[PDB]
Amino acid sequence: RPNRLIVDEAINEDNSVVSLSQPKMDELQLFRGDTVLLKGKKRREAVCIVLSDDTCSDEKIRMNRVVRNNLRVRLGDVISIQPCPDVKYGKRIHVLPIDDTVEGITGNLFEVYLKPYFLEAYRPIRKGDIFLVRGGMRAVEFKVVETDPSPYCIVAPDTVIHCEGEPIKREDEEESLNEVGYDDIGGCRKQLAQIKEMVELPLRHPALFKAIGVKPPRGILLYGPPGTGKTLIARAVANETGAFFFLINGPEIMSKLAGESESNLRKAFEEAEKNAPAIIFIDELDAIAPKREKTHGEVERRIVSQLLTLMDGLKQRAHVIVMAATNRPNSIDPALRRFGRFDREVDIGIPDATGRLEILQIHTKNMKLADDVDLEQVANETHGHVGADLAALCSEAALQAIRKKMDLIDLEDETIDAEVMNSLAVTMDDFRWALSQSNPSALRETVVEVPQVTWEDIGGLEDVKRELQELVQYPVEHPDKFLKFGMTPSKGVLFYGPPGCGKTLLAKAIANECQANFISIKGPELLTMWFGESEANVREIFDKARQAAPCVLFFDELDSIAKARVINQILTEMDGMSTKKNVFIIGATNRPDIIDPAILRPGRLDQLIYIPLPDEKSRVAILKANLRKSPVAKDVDLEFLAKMTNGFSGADLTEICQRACKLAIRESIESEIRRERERQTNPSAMEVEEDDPVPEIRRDHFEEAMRFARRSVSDNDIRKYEMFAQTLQQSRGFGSFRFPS
Amino acid sequence: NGPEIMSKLAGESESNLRKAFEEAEKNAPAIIFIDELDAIAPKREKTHGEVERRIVSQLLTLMDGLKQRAHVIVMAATNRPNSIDPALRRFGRFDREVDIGIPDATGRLEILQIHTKNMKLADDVDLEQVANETHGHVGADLAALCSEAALQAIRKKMDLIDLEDETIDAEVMNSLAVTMDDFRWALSQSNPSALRETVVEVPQVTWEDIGGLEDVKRELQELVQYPVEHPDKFLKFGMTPSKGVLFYGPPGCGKTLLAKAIANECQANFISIKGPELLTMWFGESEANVREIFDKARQAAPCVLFFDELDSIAKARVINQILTEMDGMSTKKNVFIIGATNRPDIIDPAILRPGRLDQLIYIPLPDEKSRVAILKANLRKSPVAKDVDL
Amino acid sequence: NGPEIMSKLAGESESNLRKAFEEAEKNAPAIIFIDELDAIAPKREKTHGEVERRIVSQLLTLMDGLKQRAHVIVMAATNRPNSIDPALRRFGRFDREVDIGIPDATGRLEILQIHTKNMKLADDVDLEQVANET
Repeated sequence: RPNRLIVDEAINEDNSVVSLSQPKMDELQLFRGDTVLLKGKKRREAVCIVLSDDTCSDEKIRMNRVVRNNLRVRLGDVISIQPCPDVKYGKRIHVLPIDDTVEGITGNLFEVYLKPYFLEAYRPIRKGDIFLVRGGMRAVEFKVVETDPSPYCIVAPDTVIHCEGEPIKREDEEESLNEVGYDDIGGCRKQLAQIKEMVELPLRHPALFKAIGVKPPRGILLYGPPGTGKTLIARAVANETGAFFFLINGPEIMSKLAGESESNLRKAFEEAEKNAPAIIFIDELDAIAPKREKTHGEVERRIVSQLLTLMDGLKQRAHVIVMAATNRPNSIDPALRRFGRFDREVDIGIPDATGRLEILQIHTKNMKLADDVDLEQVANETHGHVGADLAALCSEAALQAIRKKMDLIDLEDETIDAEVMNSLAVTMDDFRWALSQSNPSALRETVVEVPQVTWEDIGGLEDVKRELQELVQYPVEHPDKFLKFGMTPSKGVLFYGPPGCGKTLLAKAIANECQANFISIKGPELLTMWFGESEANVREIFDKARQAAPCVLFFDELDSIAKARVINQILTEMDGMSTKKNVFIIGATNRPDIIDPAILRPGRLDQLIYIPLPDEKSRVAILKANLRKSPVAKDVDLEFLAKMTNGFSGADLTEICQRACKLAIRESIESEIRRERERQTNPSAMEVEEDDPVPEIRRDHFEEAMRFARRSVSDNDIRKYEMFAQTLQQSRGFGSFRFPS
Repeated sequence: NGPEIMSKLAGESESNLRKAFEEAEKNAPAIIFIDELDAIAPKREKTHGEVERRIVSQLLTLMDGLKQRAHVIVMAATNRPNSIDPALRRFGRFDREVDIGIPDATGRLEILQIHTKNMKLADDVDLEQVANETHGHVGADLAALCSEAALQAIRKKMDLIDLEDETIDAEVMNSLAVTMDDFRWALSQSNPSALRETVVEVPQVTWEDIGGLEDVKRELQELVQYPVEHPDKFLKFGMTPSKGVLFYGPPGCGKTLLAKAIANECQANFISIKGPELLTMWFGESEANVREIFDKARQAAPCVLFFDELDSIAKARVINQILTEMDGMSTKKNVFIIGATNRPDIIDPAILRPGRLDQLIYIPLPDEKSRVAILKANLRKSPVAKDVDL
Repeated sequence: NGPEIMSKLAGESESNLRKAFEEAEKNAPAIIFIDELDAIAPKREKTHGEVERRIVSQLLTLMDGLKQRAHVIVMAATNRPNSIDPALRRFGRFDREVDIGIPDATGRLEILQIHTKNMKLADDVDLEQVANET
């Protein structure tokens, strides 16, 4: 579609002028004296007269700076140009000096800055246009805020003046830059795409959506842990299109008196239908509508009923949707989770590591940075922070970088010199100081992301890998062929084996191969439910996984609650879970005989995969996996470590590499305690050649650390699990028969 | 409306209810409907303030102040009929009670036939296919399912319906029809169903799903078929019927698949509560929470409520409540209680006392002419080569 | 003061808090101090009436309605930081938290050096002796 063109630099000084190309004249049919609208970023536009020149390229417009800034476009971004035949003369655009280069002149300046500048051009000026006028070494920009014609105006010199107000400072610009775009959000990208598909496609097209018969959503809960900018995503979804925003703050409508708060909610809902198809956002919905237990007085119940009535009294013709944001979607009064009021529900949870990059890219935008700083390094580090925690992290790093310069920035420096204000950049160890020493993270809860441990982290075990492929890979990667002959899929296996053979490290591997989501609740997170008698508190971790349907929720030592229940609730939700969703439940254990036989009943956990001790071609993979970080000398052999440690568990040779690491750190601090202990310390023959005694683990560090190796599992327990494998059937019967001819 | 008369101020809501009742006698023999009655009349535990009790008393007075000459009836709709203030479940106020429960599979067809009325459909779409699929949705869930299928069909065409197409061309507005895999996408990948509770419908497993066992079949005919299909001949010589047997046998010999078969033959209704749904009552000490599943079955009187591994609550109670309602249940209703177990010796001997569970039918392992029927039953879906012998 | 704004009548205490916050922006970049915050904002269990919840919501709104251009910070002081309504421990309202705990022995010296400033002392008195003691 020949509408959008790239923008490059210009030479000319004339203003409200856009450059079109001369080889393409007959498609547009507009001559020189026609007014046009120019589409810019973040849904803000400007108007111009055209210039037809040859100095522009074929797809590139040469335009001046102030309308490049009113469209908010920079080098590479692509803008649109369109004709607008509604050009007309107007009365009293409201100019206002928004610059500090007025130099304290007041009164009528408009006889030398306005009237000779606008004429003999038919200058089109839109509301919010930021054109400047320079006169007498005074570059004052006149941003109009009140235009009686619509949308733009042509200034007449016969227009009477109205300029009694006072020129103001940069705050009116600061309440217009927070008409934010999609770029100001990270860490919730897939959910932003989902909520965009839920909201904007009704909002941008309200005609064919009602004409087809698809229902617009009437309520979207933005639930999730606090501080991740749940209101910022509502302002983003609003201001990216022609949507009106309205922010019903939570406790602000509870701060009012009795009876008047219902009038506040009625005014808030009436101002939605006053404006366009709009969007109202009610943050902290639990403060005005908690669960019915925490409703002591009657005024909260009256306000909750008023909100329910105002929600149900909506129209399909109103085209206004409502959003809210709590922490956990069981913490709302469940009367308003019914149909027609709040049906859809999206989880802007905690961001993952790759989503944690851009959320501090947007916070380190306006700061000077060093070279040693690596945002990927702090990305894979701090796995458990939220976006406001990262803002506090950046703020504390800035304070640490200021604090390390206060030895020469003294208090006697009253008028502060601007040398530090353009020559200070935060470096890497300041980030490490602000991250490790300070900022306790505000996060404990479950996490949902794909894992990253590949299949070559535990090599071998090809039978277990092939079985897990047939049980997890195929009902996701090939859903149609399962309905060819209609075999219903299974719903999860039960791993069992000795402690520390890579049970969890294998259960994450199929999630990493399928690119499926993965939660992980453990034993201690399990039995704290029934130590506190929260037996009916697994429904939320089940439908958390159902919210991210390609998932594998992984229990861990689920026989630990059989130390004598919550098995009965974990079973009734396993049966209540439908099978079309591909969520699988793989649990692991260490004593598979103490487990409840009802959970091994066919229908909920059928297969019993036995993870043995790691074999020869696997222990070379585990030693090649734990040695990813630490450098190893090339003469250090690991294949010789394979056929020397036969019956060692996987959790045991992860210790002997931590033992050889600990021994090499002992040799390094041993060297650094005698390097500075120089007697007859001559300043001559300086340390331009460093010692560097142990830049990697040597062979004798391994040969000394190997002498403290110890097998954790005995021979009596591997013999116990083999006896459990034969207590299990594994074709306990005939075998090797054939069919008659 | 329910919360709309609770959104008003104090005292004026009683005037709203008085205006609402007076406008009934203003017009013809009429019908007033009060949705979400629990919001204005919850159980007496959840009445903290006094204004709710005044409104509840006002509703009770306006209900009892009706006339037989007024010819106006009142309706209300809650979720569960124990969640109302039981003062207004008395006589003269709310006597009758009907259960518009979750629809079955054959009732699920027309409820999306009415939702796909104004849409263009393809040929690969089969409403019977989505009918026997999604057994646990409600009608608003199916409206959301149809809406999400329409959104999926729009979303698969946005590669050529671009944002630069400002004035939208009407070509898609008369040439787009949702097809089968869009319904499968909206059903399987999305729409978590808003339903867990019990279900009431006739089953569909016939008698040839477990062939043979003719002695057990003949006994179940004499114990279930005859007090329904021939109620008058039982009063000829006046033998009182029994009230249910106790199946017992090895795990997985088609106990439940047999207990559904007599329900399918009698065309009687069938609920099914299981072991884990049983012992979660007394893990939470909800021992007096079986009255509702008994009179749920009494609401659908030709029914066979089927327990399953009812010795699982004998892992050490709710047996005492399940017994006192079994004795309290009248015998003119033909509701039978057939329970199954795997360890019939650990069971409580009070439940085998003659009067509540008398017969003890022993389901053995399936014999020769039955295993051919089970392999001819599990192979209904998947195609099998003709040279494969069963 | 904490209980002083709870000693007022209903409705007028919110006007007291609004006056207190408005007098901050009346003056310079300032600092308001609310001692005994649990008396006006306890945990949600110990909120029987509705007036405490209205006052807590008023404080939350006045806290969130601040500006980066106002340059006024707020301080509070309770005994244990679980004894406050955890709605106001969120981000943007009360993020940082410092522990002025019990002083140690070497910190116990100067805290009675400032109390024995205006008294005549003998020679046998040893403040280090009462420092490592008590």
